[PDB]
Amino acid sequence: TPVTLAKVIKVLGRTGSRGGVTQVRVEFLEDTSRTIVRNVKGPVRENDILVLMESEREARRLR
Amino acid sequence: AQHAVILDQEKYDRILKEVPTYRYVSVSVLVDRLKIGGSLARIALRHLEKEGIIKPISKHSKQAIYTRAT
Amino acid sequence: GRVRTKTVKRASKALIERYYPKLTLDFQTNKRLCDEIATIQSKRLRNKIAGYTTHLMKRIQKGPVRG
Amino acid sequence: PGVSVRDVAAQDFINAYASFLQRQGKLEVPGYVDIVKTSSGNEMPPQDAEGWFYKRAASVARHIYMRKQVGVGKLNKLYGGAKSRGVRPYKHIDASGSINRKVLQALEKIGIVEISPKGGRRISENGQRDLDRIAAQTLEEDE
Amino acid sequence: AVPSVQTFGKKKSATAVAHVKAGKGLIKVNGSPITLVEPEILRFKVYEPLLLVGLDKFSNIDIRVRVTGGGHVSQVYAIRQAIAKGLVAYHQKYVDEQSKNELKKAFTSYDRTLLIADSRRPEPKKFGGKGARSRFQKSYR
Amino acid sequence: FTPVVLATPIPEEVQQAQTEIKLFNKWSFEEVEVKDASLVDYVQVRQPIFVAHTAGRYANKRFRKAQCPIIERLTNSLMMNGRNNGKKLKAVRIIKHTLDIINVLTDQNPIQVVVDAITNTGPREDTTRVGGGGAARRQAVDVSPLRRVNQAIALLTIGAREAAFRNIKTIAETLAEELINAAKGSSTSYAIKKKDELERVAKSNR
Amino acid sequence: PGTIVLYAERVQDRGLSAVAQAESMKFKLLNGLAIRRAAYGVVRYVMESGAKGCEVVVSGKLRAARAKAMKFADGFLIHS
Amino acid sequence: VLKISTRKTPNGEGSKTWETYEMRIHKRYIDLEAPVQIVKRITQITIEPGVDVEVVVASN
Amino acid sequence: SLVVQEQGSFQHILRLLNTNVDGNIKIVYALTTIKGVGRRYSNLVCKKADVDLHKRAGELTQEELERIVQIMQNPTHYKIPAWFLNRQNDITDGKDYHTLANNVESKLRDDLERLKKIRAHRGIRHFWGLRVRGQHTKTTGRRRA
RNA sequence: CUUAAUUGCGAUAACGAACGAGACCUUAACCUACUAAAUAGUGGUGCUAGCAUUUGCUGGUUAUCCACUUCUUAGAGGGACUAUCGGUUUCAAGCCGAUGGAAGUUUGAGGCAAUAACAGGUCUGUGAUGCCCUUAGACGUUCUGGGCCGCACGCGCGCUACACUGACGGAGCCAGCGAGUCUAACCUUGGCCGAGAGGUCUUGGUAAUCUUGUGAAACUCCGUCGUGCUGGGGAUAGAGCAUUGUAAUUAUUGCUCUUCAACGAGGAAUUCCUAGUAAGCGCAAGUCAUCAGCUUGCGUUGAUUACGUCCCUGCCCUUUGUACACA
Repeated sequence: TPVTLAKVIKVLGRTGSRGGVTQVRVEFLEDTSRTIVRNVKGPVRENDILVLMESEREARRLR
Repeated sequence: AQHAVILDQEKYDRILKEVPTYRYVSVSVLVDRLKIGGSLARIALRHLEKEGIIKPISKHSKQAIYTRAT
Repeated sequence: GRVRTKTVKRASKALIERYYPKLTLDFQTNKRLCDEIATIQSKRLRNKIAGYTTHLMKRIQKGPVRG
Repeated sequence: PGVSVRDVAAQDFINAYASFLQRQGKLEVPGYVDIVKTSSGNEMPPQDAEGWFYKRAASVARHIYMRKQVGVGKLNKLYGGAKSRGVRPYKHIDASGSINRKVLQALEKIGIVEISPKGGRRISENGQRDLDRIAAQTLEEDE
Repeated sequence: AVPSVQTFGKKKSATAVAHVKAGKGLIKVNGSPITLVEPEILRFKVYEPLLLVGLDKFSNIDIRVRVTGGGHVSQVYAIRQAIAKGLVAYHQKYVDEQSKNELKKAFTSYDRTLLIADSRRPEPKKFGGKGARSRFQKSYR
Repeated sequence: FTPVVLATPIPEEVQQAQTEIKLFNKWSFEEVEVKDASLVDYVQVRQPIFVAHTAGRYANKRFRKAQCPIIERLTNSLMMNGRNNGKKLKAVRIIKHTLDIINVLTDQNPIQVVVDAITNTGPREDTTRVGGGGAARRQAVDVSPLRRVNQAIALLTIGAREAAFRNIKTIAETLAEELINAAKGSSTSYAIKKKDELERVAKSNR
Repeated sequence: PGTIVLYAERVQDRGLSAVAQAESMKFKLLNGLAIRRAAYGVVRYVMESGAKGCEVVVSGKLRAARAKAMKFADGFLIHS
Repeated sequence: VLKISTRKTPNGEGSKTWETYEMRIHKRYIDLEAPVQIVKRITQITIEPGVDVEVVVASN
Repeated sequence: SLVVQEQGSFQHILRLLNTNVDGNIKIVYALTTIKGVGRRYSNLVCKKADVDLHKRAGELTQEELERIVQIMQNPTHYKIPAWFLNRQNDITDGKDYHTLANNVESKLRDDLERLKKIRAHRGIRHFWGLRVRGQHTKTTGRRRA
């Protein structure tokens, strides 16, 4: 099982069905310079390392 | 009520086997060992705690953790 | 949320056109400044007013003042 | 360095001083400790048995020498708990003061406390000696 | 007279008055030490200040603490903020300014309102409940 | 420790593990190492709280709640459940006997066991309800380091309340059981339970 | 008998004084005035007085048998 | 402070809203040691409509 | 401070006071699982016969249990005035009596029947299956008897 | 585009003004400054002691006195301004972080809170009373008591334990909003006896003073029990000691003693709520003869979770339809 820890670097607006999600763009420390777009859940700020269970994945606005 | 509500000396013996070499040994923990109830297990660890075996780092109502004789 | 009302806004802009050769970029001093030149009644509004010019004038000397 | 009285070990001091009431034999009792529960709110009895009658007397002498004077009316409010009448809400209803009166009234016949003028019960000079005397023994187990 | 820098400490609605004069260094509350105030755990919580510095500067001053009214727990934060503000007051009245400088820098690098002021207090209960915003269970019909 | 003898008899024992190292009620707070990514700041362990009480003023700020001690979040989630949905003194003393069991079992730093009990105990991805077609099917998303600590201490208290409920098992016993079962994945705490199925979906719905 | 003093003075311009005008206005309507003529007269009376804000909400029927609200206010009338 | 808290609307219906028409009495004091001239002058002159003074002669 | 073991003559469900007394509990609150022998009335019997509140049930002598019989049933004999009884001031001539186990059941239904023969709301509406101690049940009452 | 807000900037076929809002009134915060205060309190000192008996540790005499104004009191004043800097936006209103500070969500926060609509509520506070009925055989009223207090079935308003973060014992023994008699019985202490309650013997207070430091619960200390319709809840019922009151039953409550109800975590559902907030909790009161489980608040102890969006509800607003105006 390949675990990835990506540190947040930019925010692109908070989405959410009820308004509890954000369109966040991160960049894992594992071979930096590669910024993959994903989504977060709770309180987020740039420079926060995530615990996403995937390397290649991406979703748009949540409704 | 069923098992460990009375005294019957027999229990007290297999218990003198629970107190020593035990890292975590307290009043109601040896009561879960099916042997004795938390009633008489109280004055039991107050006559064997003065001996040294169980080391008291706690001491209030209900909760009171004991260490092994080391 | 903090954004002062209209009453005070209009008052202070007029002070810049009739007191520019003076007017300090400090509020703790511009406090007693607005106390003698104009007539007020509110203690709370009094502070928002003086803290307004310290704010305005400071960024006034930014060059182009179309306001 | 020395010592006072408020610098004493809380509850282990009030337990050793009640055992002193029964000892000297200077308690004088008409007989009623067992049948009552010192409160119109108290429901269950003690897990101590021989006591709470002399424990009650030792505690009153404490808040007598630490302040001015006290009686039993202040103790009916000071020892008044909340009585739950089932699902019907609690209440700070005065406990019972029958004990409280014959408590320090018998400690008067001996010379542990005295009768304060105007109101309350003051502490006599023979009382100060005996009260700071038990403080000495509980401190001989301390410093 | 006796040279004592009288100060105080409180929270929500309690009362405490601590003194810091030039004596044999103690902490007696009507004649009792801070090492017997209880409730056992909050006893170690009140020593905390006299730990990051040490009861070394408390070996030359008589502390006179007293508390009444309010609450038992409300008196916890009361007795400690009364003697903490009282010692920094003896360093402005009988001690030098640069010493009291790294003294208050040792309190704000931990921050526990020892000398600062807590601005939290009960709100205006509404005409519908027991608390503030609290509104009765409106089940409509 | 430089000898201190004046008027009031301050036990030199209490001044020992206090006038030097302001740790816990005799618990080495110093040292400790980060065994996971980030967690720094959102996880304290730099403010040596002697007791389990403090002047809590962190909920008045979004991320200042993260800069709050991690040991305080534990007794905060412990001071609840109807009967004691308030009153901290309760959970505070019983929380002492808990890390004292861990003191005898593997010793270490009491705060070191709680570090692993938040690293692989705080849900990596929480499932939320999002739309697709036919009906509304749930979907999880990457959780931030703050929602790993937050959502952790929340489930950790649910498995400890049902552990000292209907069971002869005491509080400090069930609270130690919670930190110890959180050694690094025992699959016994109620916390790991709900998190295990958050990964179940954070796989067949990625 | 002997400890009571019953005085009497003048009325401070009942123009700006709404309480004193309401007195004679109480019987001005019970005298035989009207509706739009009656209330418009008592208002223009406080206008020559030099008042800031004057409001007089008349609640009743106007030969329509419907008692609605009529705004007989003019000037600078605030509510704060 | 004497605050009479009554139900807002005087009839008994509507929603949940309570009123508290409040009024407080101020009490100052002037402890002196004067004669009867300047003292019986304090109770006769310098009086505002709806004002009284609690004067008690001697100190026993 | 003393561990208590003693002997091993503990008998499950021991009988005394004309009732099937239950065991596996402390002597003091063990007798309190019977209708007649009061919670605090059984408490009186323990101390007033020589029994500690630290002890339990499973040993003791049959001799102590005998005076326990003559004490609860006979109050006017052994120290049990009238306030300690649930039937004080008696109902004949200035004396007193308490209902002990197989005595409460009897006086219960029997004293209420003599008051039903005088024709009174008390026992007559308890006989109809309704309220008697005075209360409002215009709202509640969804289970019944 | 921003704000609790038409707060307002900004933008322009509009210009500049009026009300609501804001501001303001109101409370508590920070007030080692002021009037100073023993009707609040702190300390030293004449005078008596406990324990030091070699620094002192601590009560006492609302005149033994002097001193402060810190604790407390409360009028006059003072203060705070996103103000200080950097990022971000047209280099806008602003935003945000860090700051010290008493305080950076009006500071928290209440009272006011435009015009209008309702055929909202009250003819039952209204001696406001239109229209109406009634007056010797009264719909005004009075006497006895019920009915207002009579319940297969029920919504809704709180509560309760169900246990062990719990049941009990003494013990550590902390409040604020309080609130109290004249030709009289309202706060009633100190008290002797007493199961609670009370009989009986009295003074003090007409009020920061006397009552009474609300000595409350909460919670802590070391113990008793041990998940059992059990000692969990004291049901339910009955003899009994007394207060109010002409009189207590269908009884008003305190409480002594006996017995011991569904309930094993609450059905599809669904309320309050973003910090001294939720919730736990009592006091005096409003109530008021006794009786309140209701409500004012207030002190008291004190969480968790997003800081976003319009998903479900309540409302607002243009693009737009109209064949609707009792909408």
